[PDB]
Amino acid sequence: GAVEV
Amino acid sequence: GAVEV
Amino acid sequence: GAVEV
Amino acid sequence: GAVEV
Amino acid sequence: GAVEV
Amino acid sequence: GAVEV
Amino acid sequence: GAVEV
Amino acid sequence: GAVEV
Amino acid sequence: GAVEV
Amino acid sequence: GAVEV
Amino acid sequence: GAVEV
Amino acid sequence: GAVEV
Amino acid sequence: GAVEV
Amino acid sequence: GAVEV
Amino acid sequence: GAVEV
Amino acid sequence: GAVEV
Amino acid sequence: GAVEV
Amino acid sequence: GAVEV
Amino acid sequence: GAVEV
Amino acid sequence: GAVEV
Amino acid sequence: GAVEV
Amino acid sequence: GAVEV
Amino acid sequence: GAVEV
Amino acid sequence: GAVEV
Amino acid sequence: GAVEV
Amino acid sequence: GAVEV
Amino acid sequence: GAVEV
Amino acid sequence: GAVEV
Amino acid sequence: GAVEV
Amino acid sequence: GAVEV
Amino acid sequence: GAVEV
Amino acid sequence: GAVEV
Amino acid sequence: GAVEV
Amino acid sequence: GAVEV
Amino acid sequence: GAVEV
Amino acid sequence: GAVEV
Amino acid sequence: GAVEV
Amino acid sequence: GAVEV
Amino acid sequence: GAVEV
Amino acid sequence: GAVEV
Amino acid sequence: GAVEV
Amino acid sequence: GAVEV
Ligand SMILES: *C(=O)Cc1ccc(-c2ccc(-c3ccc(CC(*)=O)cc3)s2)cc1
Ligand SMILES: *C(=O)Cc1ccc(-c2ccc(-c3ccc(CC(*)=O)cc3)s2)cc1
Ligand SMILES: *C(=O)Cc1ccc(-c2ccc(-c3ccc(CC(*)=O)cc3)s2)cc1
Ligand SMILES: *C(=O)Cc1ccc(-c2ccc(-c3ccc(CC(*)=O)cc3)s2)cc1
Ligand SMILES: *C(=O)Cc1ccc(-c2ccc(-c3ccc(CC(*)=O)cc3)s2)cc1
Ligand SMILES: *C(=O)Cc1ccc(-c2ccc(-c3ccc(CC(*)=O)cc3)s2)cc1
Ligand SMILES: *C(=O)Cc1ccc(-c2ccc(-c3ccc(CC(*)=O)cc3)s2)cc1
Ligand SMILES: *C(=O)Cc1ccc(-c2ccc(-c3ccc(CC(*)=O)cc3)s2)cc1
Ligand SMILES: *C(=O)Cc1ccc(-c2ccc(-c3ccc(CC(*)=O)cc3)s2)cc1
Ligand SMILES: *C(=O)Cc1ccc(-c2ccc(-c3ccc(CC(*)=O)cc3)s2)cc1
Ligand SMILES: *C(=O)Cc1ccc(-c2ccc(-c3ccc(CC(*)=O)cc3)s2)cc1
Ligand SMILES: *C(=O)Cc1ccc(-c2ccc(-c3ccc(CC(*)=O)cc3)s2)cc1
Ligand SMILES: *C(=O)Cc1ccc(-c2ccc(-c3ccc(CC(*)=O)cc3)s2)cc1
Ligand SMILES: *C(=O)Cc1ccc(-c2ccc(-c3ccc(CC(*)=O)cc3)s2)cc1
Ligand SMILES: *C(=O)Cc1ccc(-c2ccc(-c3ccc(CC(*)=O)cc3)s2)cc1
Ligand SMILES: *C(=O)Cc1ccc(-c2ccc(-c3ccc(CC(*)=O)cc3)s2)cc1
Ligand SMILES: *C(=O)Cc1ccc(-c2ccc(-c3ccc(CC(*)=O)cc3)s2)cc1
Ligand SMILES: *C(=O)Cc1ccc(-c2ccc(-c3ccc(CC(*)=O)cc3)s2)cc1
Ligand SMILES: *C(=O)Cc1ccc(-c2ccc(-c3ccc(CC(*)=O)cc3)s2)cc1
Ligand SMILES: *C(=O)Cc1ccc(-c2ccc(-c3ccc(CC(*)=O)cc3)s2)cc1
Ligand SMILES: *C(=O)Cc1ccc(-c2ccc(-c3ccc(CC(*)=O)cc3)s2)cc1
Ligand SMILES: *C(=O)Cc1ccc(-c2ccc(-c3ccc(CC(*)=O)cc3)s2)cc1
Ligand SMILES: *C(=O)Cc1ccc(-c2ccc(-c3ccc(CC(*)=O)cc3)s2)cc1
Ligand SMILES: *C(=O)Cc1ccc(-c2ccc(-c3ccc(CC(*)=O)cc3)s2)cc1
Ligand SMILES: *C(=O)Cc1ccc(-c2ccc(-c3ccc(CC(*)=O)cc3)s2)cc1
Ligand SMILES: *C(=O)Cc1ccc(-c2ccc(-c3ccc(CC(*)=O)cc3)s2)cc1
Ligand SMILES: *C(=O)Cc1ccc(-c2ccc(-c3ccc(CC(*)=O)cc3)s2)cc1
Repeated sequence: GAVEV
Repeated sequence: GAVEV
Repeated sequence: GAVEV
Repeated sequence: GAVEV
Repeated sequence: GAVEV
Repeated sequence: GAVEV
Repeated sequence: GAVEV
Repeated sequence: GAVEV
Repeated sequence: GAVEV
Repeated sequence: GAVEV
Repeated sequence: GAVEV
Repeated sequence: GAVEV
Repeated sequence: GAVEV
Repeated sequence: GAVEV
Repeated sequence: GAVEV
Repeated sequence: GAVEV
Repeated sequence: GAVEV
Repeated sequence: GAVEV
Repeated sequence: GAVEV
Repeated sequence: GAVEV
Repeated sequence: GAVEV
Repeated sequence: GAVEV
Repeated sequence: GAVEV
Repeated sequence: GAVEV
Repeated sequence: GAVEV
Repeated sequence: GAVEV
Repeated sequence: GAVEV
Repeated sequence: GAVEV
Repeated sequence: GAVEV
Repeated sequence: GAVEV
Repeated sequence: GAVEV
Repeated sequence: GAVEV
Repeated sequence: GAVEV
Repeated sequence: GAVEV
Repeated sequence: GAVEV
Repeated sequence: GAVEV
Repeated sequence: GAVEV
Repeated sequence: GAVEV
Repeated sequence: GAVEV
Repeated sequence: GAVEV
Repeated sequence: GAVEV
Repeated sequence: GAVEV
């Protein structure tokens, strides 16, 4: 539950 | 979750 | 969740 | 959740 | 939730 | 979140 | 959130 | 939130 | 919130 | 998150 | 239920 | 997350 | 339920 | 439930 | 995560 | 999970 | 998991 | 549940 | 796991 | 559940 | 569950 | 017709 | 017709 | 028709 | 038609 | 439809 | 429809 | 659709 | 579809 | 449809 | 589809 | 469809 | 038609 | 599909 | 479809 | 499919 | 049609 | 399909 | 498929 | 059709 | 399909 | 398949 672009 | 399109 | 389109 | 279009 | 169009 | 199309 | 189209 | 079209 | 079109 | 198409 | 842009 | 197409 | 852009 | 871009 | 196509 | 498309 | 497409 | 690009 | 496509 | 690119 | 490129 | 966003 | 995003 | 993103 | 991303 | 995208 | 996008 | 572009 | 581009 | 993408 | 590009 | 991608 | 990514 | 490119 | 990719 | 490229 | 990635 | 890849 | 390249 | 990657 | 790869 | 390359 973590996407940092 | 983390969904990026 | 996190949804980005 | 978080929805971004 | 958070909806942004 | 759910996205239909 | 839900998005239909 | 829900968005229909 | 709901948005119909 | 789920994305349908 | 959080979207900050 | 799940993505259908 | 978190999207920060 | 986290997407930071 | 699962991706269908 | 983390889904990026 | 971590899915990147 | 982690993708950082 | 870690899936990269 | 970790992909860092 | 680890791919770093 | 079409839908944008 | 088409859908964008 | 088509879907983008 | 087609799907992109 | 014809899509010029 | 023809879409010029 | 038919685009005469 | 048919594009006359 | 014809897609010019 | 048929593209006359 | 013809896809020019 | 086709799917990209 | 048929591309006349 | 014909795909020009 | 048939590409006339 | 085809799938890319 | 014909794929030009 | 048939490519006329 | 084909699959790439 | 014919694949030109 | 048949490539006329
Ligand atoms: C009880 O109160 C303690 C406790 C511990 C953990 C949880 C969680 C439920 C779901 C979690 C989670 C969501 C997303 C992500 C990032 C993407 O996968 C990680 C973990 S933690 C609830 C209660
Ligand atoms: C009691 O407090 C223990 C507990 C732990 C976790 C949960 C959850 C229920 C649903 C969860 C969830 C929903 C969506 C997402 C977004 C993408 O995956 C993550 C986690 S955690 C309930 C009770
Ligand atoms: C009691 O307090 C334990 C508990 C823990 C979690 C929950 C949840 C119910 C629904 C949840 C949820 C909904 C949407 C999202 C957005 C994307 O996933 C995340 C989590 S948590 C209820 C009771
Ligand atoms: C009692 O207090 C425990 C508890 C915990 C959570 C809930 C929830 C019910 C609905 C929730 C929710 C709705 C929408 C969103 C937006 C996107 O997901 C998130 C969470 S939490 C009720 C009782
Ligand atoms: C009692 O107090 C425990 C409890 C907890 C949560 C709720 C909720 C009912 C509806 C909720 C909700 C509605 C809309 C949104 C917006 C997007 O999701 C979020 C949460 S919380 C009731 C009782
Ligand atoms: C009882 O009184 C304690 C309690 C705890 C939590 C809740 C909640 C219900 C819904 C919640 C929620 C809505 C939106 C978001 C952001 C987007 O998902 C997060 C949590 S908290 C009610 C009562
Ligand atoms: C009881 O009162 C304690 C408690 C704990 C947690 C909750 C929650 C329900 C839903 C939650 C949630 C919503 C959105 C997000 C971000 C996107 O997924 C995270 C968590 S917390 C309610 C009561
Ligand atoms: C009880 O009150 C303790 C407790 C612990 C955890 C939760 C949660 C439910 C859902 C959670 C969650 C939502 C989104 C994310 C980010 C994306 O996946 C992580 C965790 S925490 C509720 C109550
Ligand atoms: C009690 O607190 C122990 C516990 C631990 C974990 C959970 C979870 C339920 C759902 C989870 C989850 C949902 C979505 C994602 C996003 C991608 O995978 C990650 C994790 S954790 C509940 C209770
Ligand atoms: C109790 O607290 C022990 C425990 C440990 C782990 C879990 C989990 C349930 C679901 C998990 C998970 C979901 C999605 C992903 C994303 C990709 O894989 C990772 C992990 S952990 C529940 C209870
Ligand atoms: C109790 O705390 C011991 C324990 C240990 C591990 C787990 C897990 C459940 C699911 C796991 C997992 C899901 C997805 C991925 C992504 C790719 O593989 C990794 C690990 S760990 C539960 C309880
Ligand atoms: C109990 O509370 C202790 C405990 C220990 C470990 C876990 C985990 C469940 C799933 C985990 C996990 C998810 C993703 C990854 C990266 C990709 O595979 C590694 C581990 S840890 C829960 C509770
Ligand atoms: C109990 O709380 C101690 C404990 C120890 C280990 C775990 C794990 C479950 C899954 C793990 C894992 C996920 C991904 C990777 C990288 C790719 O394979 C390594 C390990 S650790 C949970 C609880
Ligand atoms: C029984 O199947 C009746 C039937 C047949 C075909 C259809 C169609 C719905 C949408 C179609 C379409 C839209 C756009 C394009 C390309 C753009 O011009 C091709 C086809 S055919 C509905 C009911
Ligand atoms: C039985 O299926 C009756 C029937 C057949 C076709 C349709 C259609 C609905 C929408 C159509 C369409 C819209 C746009 C385009 C491209 C733009 O000009 C092609 C087709 S056909 C409805 C009922
Ligand atoms: C029963 O299935 C007979 C039948 C056949 C085809 C259709 C069509 C639906 C949409 C069509 C279309 C619209 C536009 C264009 C070019 C763009 O302007 C091509 C095709 S044909 C309905 C019923
Ligand atoms: C029963 O299946 C008979 C039948 C055959 C074909 C169709 C069609 C649906 C959509 C068609 C189409 C639309 C546009 C174009 C070029 C673009 O403008 C080609 C084909 S044919 C319906 C019923
Ligand atoms: C029985 O199967 C009736 C039938 C046959 C065919 C279809 C179609 C729906 C959509 C079609 C289509 C759209 C676009 C294109 C390329 C763009 O022009 C080709 C075909 S055919 C529906 C019902
Ligand atoms: C029963 O299966 C008979 C049948 C055969 C073929 C079809 C078709 C559906 C879509 C078709 C198509 C649309 C566009 C193009 C070129 C692009 O514009 C080629 C083919 S044919 C339906 C029923
Ligand atoms: C029984 O199978 C009826 C039938 C036959 C064929 C189809 C089709 C649906 C979509 C088709 C298609 C779309 C695009 C293209 C290339 C682009 O023009 C080829 C075929 S055929 C539906 C029902
Ligand atoms: C029963 O299976 C008879 C049958 C045979 C073939 C088809 C077709 C579905 C899609 C077709 C197609 C569309 C476009 C093109 C070139 C591109 O525009 C070639 C083939 S044929 C349906 C039923
Ligand atoms: C029984 O099998 C009826 C039938 C036969 C064939 C099909 C097809 C669905 C999609 C097809 C297709 C699409 C694209 C291409 C290349 C691009 O033009 C070739 C074939 S045939 C459906 C039902
Ligand atoms: C029963 O199996 C009879 C039959 C035979 C062949 C087919 C076909 C499905 C798709 C076909 C196709 C589409 C496009 C092209 C060239 C590209 O445009 C070649 C073949 S034939 C369906 C039923
Ligand atoms: C019984 O098997 C009916 C049948 C026969 C053949 C098919 C096909 C589905 C897709 C096909 C195809 C697509 C593309 C290409 C190359 C590109 O043009 C060749 C074949 S044939 C479905 C049902
Ligand atoms: C029963 O098995 C009879 C039969 C035989 C062959 C087929 C075919 C499926 C796909 C075919 C094909 C499509 C395209 C091309 C050239 C490219 O455009 C060659 C072959 S034939 C279906 C049923
Ligand atoms: C019984 O077996 C019916 C049958 C026969 C053949 C097929 C086929 C599915 C896909 C085929 C194919 C696609 C591409 C190519 C080369 C490109 O043009 C050759 C064959 S044949 C399905 C059902
Ligand atoms: C029963 O087995 C009869 C039969 C025989 C052969 C086939 C075929 C499936 C795919 C074929 C094919 C497609 C394309 C090409 C050249 C490329 O475009 C050659 C062969 S034949 C199905 C059923």
